[PDB]
Amino acid sequence: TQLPPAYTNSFTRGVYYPDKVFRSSVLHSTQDLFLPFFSNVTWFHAIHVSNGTKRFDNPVLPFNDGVYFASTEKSNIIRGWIFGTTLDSKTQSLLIVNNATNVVIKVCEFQFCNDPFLGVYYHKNNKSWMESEFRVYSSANNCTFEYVSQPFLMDKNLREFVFKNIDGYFKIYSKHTPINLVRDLPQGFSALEPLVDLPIGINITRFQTLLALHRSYLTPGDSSSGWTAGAAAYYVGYLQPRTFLLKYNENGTITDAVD
Amino acid sequence: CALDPLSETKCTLKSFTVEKGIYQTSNFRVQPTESIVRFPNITNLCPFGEVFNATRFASVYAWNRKRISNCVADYSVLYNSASFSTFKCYGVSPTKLNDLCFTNVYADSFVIRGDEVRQIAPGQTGKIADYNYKLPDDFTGCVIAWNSNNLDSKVGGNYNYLYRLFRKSNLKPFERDISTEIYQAGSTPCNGVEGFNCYFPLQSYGFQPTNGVGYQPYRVVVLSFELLHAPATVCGPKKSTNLVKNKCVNFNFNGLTGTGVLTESNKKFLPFQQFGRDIADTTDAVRDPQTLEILDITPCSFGGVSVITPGTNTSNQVAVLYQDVNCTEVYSTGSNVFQTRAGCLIGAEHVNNSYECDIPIGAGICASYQT
Amino acid sequence: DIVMTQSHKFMSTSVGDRVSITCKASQDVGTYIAWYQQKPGQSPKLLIYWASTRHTGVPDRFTGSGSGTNYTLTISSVQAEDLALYHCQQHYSTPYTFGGGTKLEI
Amino acid sequence: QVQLQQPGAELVLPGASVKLSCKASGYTFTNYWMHWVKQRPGHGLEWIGEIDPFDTYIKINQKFKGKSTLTVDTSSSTAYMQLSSLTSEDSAVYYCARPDSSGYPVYFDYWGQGTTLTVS
Ligand SMILES: *[C@@H]1O[C@H](CO)[C@@H](O)[C@H](O)[C@H]1NC(C)=O
Ligand SMILES: *[C@@H]1O[C@H](CO)[C@@H](O)[C@H](O)[C@H]1NC(C)=O
Ligand SMILES: *[C@@H]1O[C@H](CO)[C@@H](O)[C@H](O)[C@H]1NC(C)=O
Ligand SMILES: *[C@@H]1O[C@H](CO)[C@@H](O)[C@H](O)[C@H]1NC(C)=O
Ligand SMILES: *[C@@H]1O[C@H](CO)[C@@H](O)[C@H](O)[C@H]1NC(C)=O
Ligand SMILES: *[C@@H]1O[C@H](CO)[C@@H](O)[C@H](O)[C@H]1NC(C)=O
Ligand SMILES: *[C@@H]1O[C@H](CO)[C@@H](O)[C@H](O)[C@H]1NC(C)=O
Ligand SMILES: *[C@@H]1O[C@H](CO)[C@@H](O)[C@H](O)[C@H]1NC(C)=O
Ligand SMILES: *[C@@H]1O[C@H](CO)[C@@H](O)[C@H](O)[C@H]1NC(C)=O
Ligand SMILES: *[C@@H]1O[C@H](CO)[C@@H](O)[C@H](O)[C@H]1NC(C)=O
Repeated sequence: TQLPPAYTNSFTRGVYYPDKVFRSSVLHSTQDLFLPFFSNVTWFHAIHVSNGTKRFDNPVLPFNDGVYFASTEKSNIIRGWIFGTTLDSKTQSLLIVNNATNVVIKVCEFQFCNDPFLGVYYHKNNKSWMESEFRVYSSANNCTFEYVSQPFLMDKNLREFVFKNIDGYFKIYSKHTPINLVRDLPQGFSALEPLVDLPIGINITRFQTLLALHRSYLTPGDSSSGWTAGAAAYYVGYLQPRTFLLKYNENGTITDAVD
Repeated sequence: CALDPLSETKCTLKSFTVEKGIYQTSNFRVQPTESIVRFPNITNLCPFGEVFNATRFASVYAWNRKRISNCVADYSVLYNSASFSTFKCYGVSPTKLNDLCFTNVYADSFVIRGDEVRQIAPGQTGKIADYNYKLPDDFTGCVIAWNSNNLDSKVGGNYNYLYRLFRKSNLKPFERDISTEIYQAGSTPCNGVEGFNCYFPLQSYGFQPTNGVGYQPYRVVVLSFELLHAPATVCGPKKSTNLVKNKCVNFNFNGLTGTGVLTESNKKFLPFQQFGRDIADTTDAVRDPQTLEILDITPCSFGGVSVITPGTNTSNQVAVLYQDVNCTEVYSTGSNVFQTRAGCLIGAEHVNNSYECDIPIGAGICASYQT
Repeated sequence: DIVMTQSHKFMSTSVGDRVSITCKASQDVGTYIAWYQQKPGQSPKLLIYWASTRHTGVPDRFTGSGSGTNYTLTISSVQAEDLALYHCQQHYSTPYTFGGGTKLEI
Repeated sequence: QVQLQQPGAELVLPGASVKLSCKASGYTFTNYWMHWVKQRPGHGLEWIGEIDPFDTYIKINQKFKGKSTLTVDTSSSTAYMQLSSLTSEDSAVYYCARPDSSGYPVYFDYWGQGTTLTVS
């Protein structure tokens, strides 16, 4: 059953540092792929469980130039994203998977599953959640990239991500901020610091969000009673070529912007 | 023109008499004393310690493949080791190998005898050469062999390693025969008798302390270097020099490729930010690639050289003004040097009393000819 | 380190006789040895870089055979040009040492 | 045709220093280490030491420590070798030996002309 989407006001969010240069108390004008101000943002409902029938709606969106991704999750339900063009073993595809240990980004000829996700069970004796299995791809071939870094997604709050593919390079930006809004993206300005840069060098024109599914969700029955995944929601915007007047303070942090 | 400042002034005005006043003649500039280059704490050296330093090596009947790439490797380091004996390099020499780049640098490991060390030459024939491993005629790279009688040598006898004594077919370069099908000694068909008709191709090494050089187990490697029409992922590492401050140097900070005077700065970068700019859109500061400090960059001090002279009829003494220059960085120096906001004044002595202005220097300073 | 010292004082055979050229070794270091033919008034010339195989520009009369304890070189046929100094140098460790050499006389 | 040229016939007064050079031609200067040897009729040949080109890795034999010094100039394929406080017993013939291989050990396959040192 498909869950209908919605719309929301971006309200100047999604501004990132265009490069590594430091600038102090100056107004610098740059032409870069940016999220337009007040451009409305798709608001997706990943899982809506109410009866308790499980709703699996994690659609695979097109990667039109850059993409602005945000979500408000406190259980670390979201674990990664899928990137590629054909999404099969014919061509290499970029994957992101995260669990308690670290963040792993693999670029191989992944033969994707029908509905990839992550499985976890509750350890009754140790009283903690640790992974059970990985259900993502049928097989992986021609592995060229294997990136590992500390978990940035792990640990009320808003997480904003931006993905751009230019010059055979993959760029990810992020920012963590506590917020007090649920339905609509909070108003306010906070720049997106760059997280990692990767020389993947593959074409990416299609993406999907990944999730962590509790062991109760995998029961044969169509209803789940041990997992409350109603908070599974995220916002997706699309980047466009824009000119921005970025404001730098004396410390070098971007504190304001103009479209 | 170049004899002395007065003559340079005469050349500039194209006159043999120069009137009283200050004239701009030359243009001072400071040249870099040395070139400074720094690269961060990252090496990613190729895993040579694993391939060379180990407990047990792969035998010759299945010569192993290493597939080393996407890392920088200092081959002269092992070329400067204290254990290696044979370094007969084919094609690319190691000193030029460090300079040159290859996409992949394959490594091999097999157990061969001392007399069979020559068999690793390109196109060389022999028992091991024509059965276990053969090198192509067009090989480029190095093969390293050395004596090790204490690690992989047994007093009673080392029978762990073994070779392909017999092989019906003909070996080709970069081929292996891991299957252990039984050999056909004679024209009679072989049906697993292990007698006269059937011989065992894999014959055991016999290693003893009293065995000669041609019977001793040596640790050998084949550094296979090949071109696969791909971007080069293996290259020689690059060195970073020491750091100097408050001196005009040529810096290459991971591609900043600029020149100027590096100094300590109180400004602080963001952790991801590397360098800084300003209104003029010029490189202003760079953080240290090795450690975590901020080095403000100021360009080389330079400015016009103005010759302060009275009329040639009055005298021939001159004073030289180095505009916007500190007298630490500066007629040759040492003749009544003086510092003012205009710049370094050489050849004129500061006087406490004040007269009317004659030759305007700048910032309220005026020069004149006086007793 | 390893010291090279031949046993026989000098080589004294006529034309065509078969003679042996010894080169004792301090201890057993394999067949890591070389041979130089240093004519009186001429620089040493390579004869035997290895016992098994011979290098370029060497007559086939000279034979290679490594005992393991000491090094001996036997020549099947001797000509006028064969009268020179026989220096033997071992190549096993960083310090290299040469032999005492012997001058062939009829 | 490899040209290993040595002028030779140099004499230096006792207590002073000497400098000798060895030009290399007919092969590539870059792809071969340098090894120095000494010729003496008193007790046969002996090994002076080794020096690698375009660097300063010093390794001299245990017999001739201290007095012997080696320097390498890339240009003109010359090798610089110096002694200090020459003695009367240092009357011998010095050589520069081109090695077979680029790595130790080497057996000095090809030898150049002889440079004679004598107290004058
Ligand atoms: C943009 O999204 C907002 C949601 O607040 C909606 O009201 C508006 O109609 C949308 N505009 C367009 C052009 O779709
Ligand atoms: C999941 O965690 C295990 C250990 O807890 C780790 O070995 C594995 O690499 C992780 N999987 C990822 C990060 O995709
Ligand atoms: C594997 O990937 C490399 C580049 O990542 C490519 O050159 C090669 O053709 C690929 N192999 C295939 C598609 O079989
Ligand atoms: C995208 O595909 C084109 C071929 O259509 C190729 O030339 C280009 O390099 C690709 N870009 C990336 C980042 O892989
Ligand atoms: C800038 O840096 C100062 C220095 O500690 C810090 O106190 C301040 O919070 C930073 N941010 C702003 C906006 O001033
Ligand atoms: C590395 O090599 C040295 C030199 O023989 C040896 O002492 C050391 O034990 C080796 N380390 C290993 C094998 O881990
Ligand atoms: C970089 O390497 C040097 C070399 O020892 C070290 O002293 C320095 O601490 C390293 N950098 C940092 C930030 O630790
Ligand atoms: C030099 O000439 C100037 C006018 O050009 C004159 O004022 C000055 O008095 C002269 N000096 C002498 C010493 O005569
Ligand atoms: C010139 O350099 C000296 C260095 O000792 C410094 O003390 C002085 O302040 C400098 N002058 C100016 C005008 O900056
Ligand atoms: C000039 O004045 C300064 C301070 O005003 C003093 O230190 C110096 O001694 C004086 N020199 C003369 C020659 O009057």
